Amino acid sequence: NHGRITQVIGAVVDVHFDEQLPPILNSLEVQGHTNRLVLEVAQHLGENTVRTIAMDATEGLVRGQKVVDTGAPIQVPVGVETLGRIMNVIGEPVDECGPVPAKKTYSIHRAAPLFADQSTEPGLLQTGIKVVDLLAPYAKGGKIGLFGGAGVGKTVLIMELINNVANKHGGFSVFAGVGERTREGNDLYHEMMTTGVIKRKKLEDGKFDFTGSKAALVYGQMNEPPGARARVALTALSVAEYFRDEQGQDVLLFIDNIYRFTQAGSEVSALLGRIPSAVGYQPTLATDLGQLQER
Amino acid sequence: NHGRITQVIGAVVDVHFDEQLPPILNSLEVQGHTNRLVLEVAQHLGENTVRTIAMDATEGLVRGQKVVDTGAPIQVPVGVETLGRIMNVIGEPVDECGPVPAKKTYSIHRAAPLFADQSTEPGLLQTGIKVVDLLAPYAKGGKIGLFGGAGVGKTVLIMELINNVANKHGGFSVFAGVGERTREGNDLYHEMMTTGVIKRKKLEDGKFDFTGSKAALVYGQMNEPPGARARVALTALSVAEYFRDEQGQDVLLFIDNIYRFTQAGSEVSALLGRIPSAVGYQPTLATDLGQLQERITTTKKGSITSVQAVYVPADDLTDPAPATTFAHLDATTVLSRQIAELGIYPAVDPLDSTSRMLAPEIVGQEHYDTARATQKLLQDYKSLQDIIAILGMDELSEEDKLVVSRARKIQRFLSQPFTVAEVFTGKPGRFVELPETIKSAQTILRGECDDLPEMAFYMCGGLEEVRSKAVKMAQ
Amino acid sequence: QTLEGRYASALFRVAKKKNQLEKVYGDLESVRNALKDSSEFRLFVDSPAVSVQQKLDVLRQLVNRYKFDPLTGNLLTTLVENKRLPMLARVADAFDAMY
Amino acid sequence: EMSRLLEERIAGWKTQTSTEEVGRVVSVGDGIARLFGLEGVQAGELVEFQNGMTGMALNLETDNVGVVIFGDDRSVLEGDSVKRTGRIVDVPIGPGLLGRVVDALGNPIDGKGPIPAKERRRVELKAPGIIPRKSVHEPMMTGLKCVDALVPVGRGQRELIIGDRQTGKTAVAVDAIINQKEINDSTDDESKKLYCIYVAVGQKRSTVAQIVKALEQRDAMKYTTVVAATASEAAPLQFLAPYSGCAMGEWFRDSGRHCVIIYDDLSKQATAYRQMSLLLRRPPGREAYPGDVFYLHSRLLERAAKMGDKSGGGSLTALPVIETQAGDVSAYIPTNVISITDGQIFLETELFYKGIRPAINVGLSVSRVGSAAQVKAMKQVAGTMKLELAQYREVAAFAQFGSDLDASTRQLLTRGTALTELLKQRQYSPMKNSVQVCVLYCGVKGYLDPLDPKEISRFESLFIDYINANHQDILKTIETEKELSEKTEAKLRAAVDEFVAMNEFKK
Amino acid sequence: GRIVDVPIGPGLLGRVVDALGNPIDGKGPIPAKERRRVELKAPGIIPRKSVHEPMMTGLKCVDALVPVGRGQRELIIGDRQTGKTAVAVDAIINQKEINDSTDDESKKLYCIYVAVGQKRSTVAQIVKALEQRDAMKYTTVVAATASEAAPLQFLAPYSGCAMGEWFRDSGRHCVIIYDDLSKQATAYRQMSLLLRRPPGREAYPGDVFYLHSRLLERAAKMGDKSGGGSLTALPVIETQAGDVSAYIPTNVISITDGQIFLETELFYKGIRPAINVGLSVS
Amino acid sequence: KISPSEMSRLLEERIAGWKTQTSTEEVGRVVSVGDGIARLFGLEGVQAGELVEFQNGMTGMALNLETDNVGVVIFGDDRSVLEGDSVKRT
Ligand SMILES: Nc1ncnc2c1ncn2[C@@H]1O[C@H](COP(=O)(O)OP(=O)(O)OP(=O)(O)O)[C@@H](O)[C@H]1O
Ligand SMILES: Nc1ncnc2c1ncn2[C@@H]1O[C@H](COP(=O)(O)OP(=O)(O)OP(=O)(O)O)[C@@H](O)[C@H]1O
Ligand SMILES: Nc1ncnc2c1ncn2[C@@H]1O[C@H](COP(=O)(O)OP(=O)(O)O)[C@@H](O)[C@H]1O
Ligand SMILES: [Mg+2]
Ligand SMILES: [Mg+2]
Ligand SMILES: [Mg+2]
Repeated sequence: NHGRITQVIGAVVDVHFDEQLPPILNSLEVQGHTNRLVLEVAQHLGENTVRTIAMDATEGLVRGQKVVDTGAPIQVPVGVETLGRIMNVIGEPVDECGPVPAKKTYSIHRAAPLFADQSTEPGLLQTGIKVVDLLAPYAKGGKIGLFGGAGVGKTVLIMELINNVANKHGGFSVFAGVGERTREGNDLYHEMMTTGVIKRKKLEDGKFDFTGSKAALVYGQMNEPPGARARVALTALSVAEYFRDEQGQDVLLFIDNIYRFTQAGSEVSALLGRIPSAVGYQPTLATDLGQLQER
Repeated sequence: NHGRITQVIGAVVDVHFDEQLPPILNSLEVQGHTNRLVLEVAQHLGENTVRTIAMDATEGLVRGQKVVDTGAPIQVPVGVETLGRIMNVIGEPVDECGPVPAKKTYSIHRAAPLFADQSTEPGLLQTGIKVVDLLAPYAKGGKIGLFGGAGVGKTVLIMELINNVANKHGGFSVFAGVGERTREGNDLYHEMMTTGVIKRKKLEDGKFDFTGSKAALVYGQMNEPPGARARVALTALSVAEYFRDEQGQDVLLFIDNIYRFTQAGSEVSALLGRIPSAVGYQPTLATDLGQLQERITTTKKGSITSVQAVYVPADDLTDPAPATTFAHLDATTVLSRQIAELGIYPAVDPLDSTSRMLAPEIVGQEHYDTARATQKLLQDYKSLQDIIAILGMDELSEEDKLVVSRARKIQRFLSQPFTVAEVFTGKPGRFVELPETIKSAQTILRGECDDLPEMAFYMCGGLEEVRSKAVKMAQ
Repeated sequence: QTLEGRYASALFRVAKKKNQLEKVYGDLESVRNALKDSSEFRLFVDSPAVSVQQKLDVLRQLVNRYKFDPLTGNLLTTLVENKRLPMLARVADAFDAMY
Repeated sequence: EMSRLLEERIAGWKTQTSTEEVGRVVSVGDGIARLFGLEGVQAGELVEFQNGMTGMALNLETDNVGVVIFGDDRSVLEGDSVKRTGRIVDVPIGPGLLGRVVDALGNPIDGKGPIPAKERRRVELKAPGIIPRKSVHEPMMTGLKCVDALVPVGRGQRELIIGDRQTGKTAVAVDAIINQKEINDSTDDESKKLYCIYVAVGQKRSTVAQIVKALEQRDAMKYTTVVAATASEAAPLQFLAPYSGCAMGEWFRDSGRHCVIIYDDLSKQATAYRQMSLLLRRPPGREAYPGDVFYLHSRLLERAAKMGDKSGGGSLTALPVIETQAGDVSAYIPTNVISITDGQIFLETELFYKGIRPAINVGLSVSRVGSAAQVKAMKQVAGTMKLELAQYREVAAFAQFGSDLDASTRQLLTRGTALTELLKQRQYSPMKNSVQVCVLYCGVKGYLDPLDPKEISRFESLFIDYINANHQDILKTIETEKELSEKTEAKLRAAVDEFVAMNEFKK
Repeated sequence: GRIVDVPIGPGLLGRVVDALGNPIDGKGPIPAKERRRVELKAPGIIPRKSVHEPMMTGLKCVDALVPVGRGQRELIIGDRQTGKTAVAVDAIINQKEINDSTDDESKKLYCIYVAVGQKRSTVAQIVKALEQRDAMKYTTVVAATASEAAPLQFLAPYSGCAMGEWFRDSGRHCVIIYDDLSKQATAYRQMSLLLRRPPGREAYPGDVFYLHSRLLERAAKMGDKSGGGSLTALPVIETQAGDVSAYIPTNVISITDGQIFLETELFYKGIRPAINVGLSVS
Repeated sequence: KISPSEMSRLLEERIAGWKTQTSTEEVGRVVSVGDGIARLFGLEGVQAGELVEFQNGMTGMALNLETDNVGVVIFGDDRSVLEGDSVKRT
């Protein structure tokens, strides 16, 4: 399809199509300016018009600007090729090392596992840490809170969990940065390249050879608008669901920070004009957190 | 006149008439429907369009259904035939005993009595309860309020007042259930059939004979839409106004809880197209209540005593509903959760409770002085709660320690085991006259009971029971 | 004043000024009678399944197939452009209420 | 007159005329949809979209129709066609749901096949009245000592399980479900059997799977059906699922069969309703909740009733569950539900962190029905137990000074501590009524006072095995007579004496 | 064509009337020929003078520690059931001796009791208490009760000020009491919300300050050229939980020449009237 | 509720068959002013965050593009701007 922008209210773009509107959650690509702009549908309004949240900035947009419908939601690449790389919410890499040559793509909006395809037998996760396995045993399919900031040794714990789960359980890992500081991301990337979690070996021509690594990265930067910071955890979650389903191995997902994801949802709901809930949060808080955490 | 339904929003229905409109408050009947759905007009909107509130569920209505104007507001029957019979808001009996063969019907909506037609003669009631008889005397022919949250003992207190007043009344009585549990409604019906307040008799041919009854019943409960909850109290008030106008006899009206009536407006005004007030309540929160309360008043013809249980959401007395309701009452009784956690029942806060019939020109000076001394004592004890919690009783002086002792003793002494609580308490009921209460309070204040323990005043009634319990506790 | 009032005042002015009054009056009366008698033109106006292009095409066919002035055609195109076609009948009453 | 013109140009105009039974979507968003058409649609009517998704005809405006979508807003597009099912929102009922997990609308999810169909009872029906109703006069065997003794739950009651998160609410529910196995298998008469329903609302899917697995292990799904509306599911389904479960139980109530419905947690349903309301631009109130929350919960709970002798005699309990925040029950939703129920079962985090499990407080927990929901054998014991625990609660303020205090106070503390250690139970380990009576008879007769507290656990277990080996006649006599006569009492004392003789403990 | 107006004169004395001057005592019409507009411009800076004469309240703590003058605007703010209406009624009753022992209207003090939101039983009790002491031949009452619609509750205090401006401009002193003003604010909020006007803080409009300033600035002490009259005001306000940090109390505190605070702790300790002489000023 | 195109000066043109839409995408007419905000009709082609210039030399930023109007914030006072003024893109 081909449509036209009808209005721009900050990060809220209303678009018009002539026929065969796109469903909700679909992706739309703007044509006619740099800084590739992706728009996620969120609401139908009538008159063959839709409302969209932008993943990037809307400065320099024009009414009547042409827009294409990809025909499916934001599709992230998946594979063992995403290991050692960095990726944004729209799957593009931001590590300055080339494109992701993956033979597959998964939507970030995927239905959760059904009631039948779910395991009733719980089981611990053999980390290799004494205090953890003794006094706060983890579990498979679990969700573990980690209350601690900096100055405590959190990053080293993260790298140790990744390495130990990759060695023993043979399972890879994923890290999602939901609105993190950029220098912190650079520090984490360099610490990973140092500790051997990532293996970025130069090649002769000038490319890189990300050989057997133990973690993919998905960074949603703080400078990114709301809509990107809200759809980053789903990207990493799909990247992990790839390993869960076809690969069939246990994986570790790290989200830093869950609250930031909640903030992004609240902002996005405020832009679209939805009446806020009790403490300013959105009225779709528990529902969205469940759409995330049930996967 | 025939009309058409144009719009349906939950408990609100917008109807369109062609020739002539009906006035406001008029009743409308929907024809193509299973039950008898009644609609009360509320607004006019132009284009010969009308907005209405439904007295029953709107599931099944269609945009196009036909509606018939009855030409008058809702009509409830009146007479001695409503006695010993249950009746919903539209007058239809739900007692499964036959129809109501009453001659006259009154409108649900009536203007209140005027200024000149009032008679504020001060009297008193014999409730048998120590706390209200001492510190908040109830006024014969006035309004009485029982404010409390959830689980503090309003319903039990109303049932106790029924057992101790209505049976010993002689005149008539009415009970309105506005958003209460249907269980307690059936319980009250059977207790009334037991105590003889309702005298039902089954004739050979299936008919019934309620001759001898002294209490009517009106029930609009939680299993009802808001429109059928915001018009039940008015039904009960019409039924009682008939008695105290034509009959000219004193009547007792009990309402459980009145707050539900305002709550219905809260879940209606949003649909009527009105801007909300502070806490989502209506802008009409005061007039819709004053128009209900001003109909309750003693006059030169008769008298209505009223006992209203007022819910207090989230234990917040600054809520608009109880705040507005406080202005309409002649006597007050504020129940508390902090006092119920101590096992004291009735959990009446004697400081927030008050009354207009406490002055010495109504009750004697010994009663007034005892009440005021008790209030002073309890306030002096309240003033030390912080320093007792932080530091302890040892920091206090000896006068303050004596005060604390007497205050705990008089708190525990203002605790009565009712008759209706025997089912979950076991201990028998204790009716208590007023002079015994006054003598006991005088003795506890003087210092003629400092030798006794503190747990000897718990659920004992008079003082002879307290001394007997202290004797038995000495062992 | 109102929306139909605005369109009716504009049409009244431009009809009293340049072209005619009786022509547009008879046109509006015929349109109102067709709306109240056909029972499908009304639904064609109210229904959203009809595209704006199909609407304009049917309106121009009605222009050609009947005694019709261009002022009323521009009125109909404007009401379609602003999503005010359901306000035709009302507007007609205003043009009949000015008599 | 002119229809040929439209038929010629639009090329299909004649088909879009009948807007009485077919409609067209116009707008979509926030779980709400707007339709043009469907003039003959009933309020509350079920509506079927193009891609199999369904909805409720909530609002009937003058031209448009506002619809609630039982699903996610991705299977519904502007332009989609919409049909009429011709019936109000309904769900299947009867035998056929037993042993089957289903969604809010009777659609199965456990992967075992379709479900048979009655006439599909409606969802938002009205409750019964005052005459056909009856007072509660018989119990609901939960299998927990503290509940069956001190907080007795009747049959036709609405008792609330309120407490903060991670305190043992779902445990109480599942124990109540499991204890009915021996009573149901031993009867073969549906008047005495007790079925059950477990409604999960906003609960994690893993927990529901684990519960179903634990019930299938213990053969407790022959008489249970589960209604799942989890966190991933939309908000309308969470708003419904309680009403669907109550509609499934109304069949047993009207038939004369006895059923118990458990709601996990109702607060989640209130949150879903708040969501749907704020998305319809309605005006918020206290804690942003609208005013129609009380009506929601009260519609739901007033259906729980004990029908009379003429209405079949059925019953329908209800064990709603609520999660508080820091034990605050002076909030809005807890107080709204306390004003609706006929009781209250409180649970604390202090007792749950110490080790006391089930963490059922007893001074805050109450029950309006009380002894009427008990048998005489358990009355005679639980009265003394409740009195002694009241005394212990009173005199526990000065327990550290037990040496300075009289022998009476120390005896009260010892008896209270023994009873408190006796009310404890394991997970998925209920107890029969006769066994409870025997154990509490041992407890309230000083046989545990000299005994050490920690031993009282294994003591109990051993004692049970003893009375399940030789004294089965006592158990059958109690289960039949429902009374502790002097002969059975003397037999029980002799058995207790023989047990204390044959076995050694720390004291 | 008439702007909303009310009658004025000595025909109102001894009578009970609604917000619009229509009587409700049930005994005869109102014999008054001259009318007065309800909403009017207050008197300016020049036709005024300092407050020098006292208004004998009859109480001891007020007349001693929190004195009141003629031309003053002193608030009576407190919680529910603390002794506010009692203070005002004692102020009314103390004047019968002062008025009986003279025939000079320049020294007599007439009184006006405006009852907004009250129930008719309470107003009847007050009228009875005044008649029992012969304290009605110099008072009138303006009853805008709860059953009465919002506009009457909104207009009743302005009607009372209009009735008192006759005394103020004729050289005769008068005292007007408003019970409670907050009820008037609530009525105004109701009317404004039903006229689809947008709300503000606590759902009130922004014009509440203007409402009470319009009303209380009409109290004044005029000069010797304008007769020398006066109109004292004694508004009443009911706070909730003693919160004078609220929106209406704050305004009416900032536009009055004094305060008489009343507390429940002092009321139950034994101090009646429960006047806190620390916060109360003049 | 009326649109800037629905005012009773333009419909006198549309009804009269006037097709003088040769007014470029550069020029627009002010429609509303207040409190430091202006609302324009036209400028179909202006970018978001773009500067615009009024008759009296003042300039503003276009922020709220809409289907029927354009929202502009002013780098100055509103006494200079008045309804009917012309606006051009920079
Ligand atoms: N008698 C018991 N003995 C030992 N553990 C128990 C007992 N009862 C409950 N538990 C344990 O408490 C924990 C929580 O159980 P449960 O899920 O029933 O509580 P909950 O209130 O429903 O928590 P949630 O808020 O997640 O729903 C479980 O680990 C369970 O094993
Ligand atoms: N000097 C006083 N001495 C003893 N009692 C007093 C005194 N003044 C007032 N009271 C008593 O206080 C109680 C309340 O009287 P009052 O009419 O003044 O209430 P209020 O402060 O106006 O509050 P509200 O009218 O809203 O109920 C009465 O019982 C009254 O007898
Ligand atoms: N005098 C009392 N004695 C013992 N328990 C009481 C007493 N009053 C109330 N209760 C308890 O508090 C609860 C209050 O419930 P209810 O009587 O319906 O009051 P409410 O209407 O305020 O909810 C009862 O279940 C009861 O157990
Ligand atoms: Mg109650
Ligand atoms: Mg649980
Ligand atoms: Mg007063």
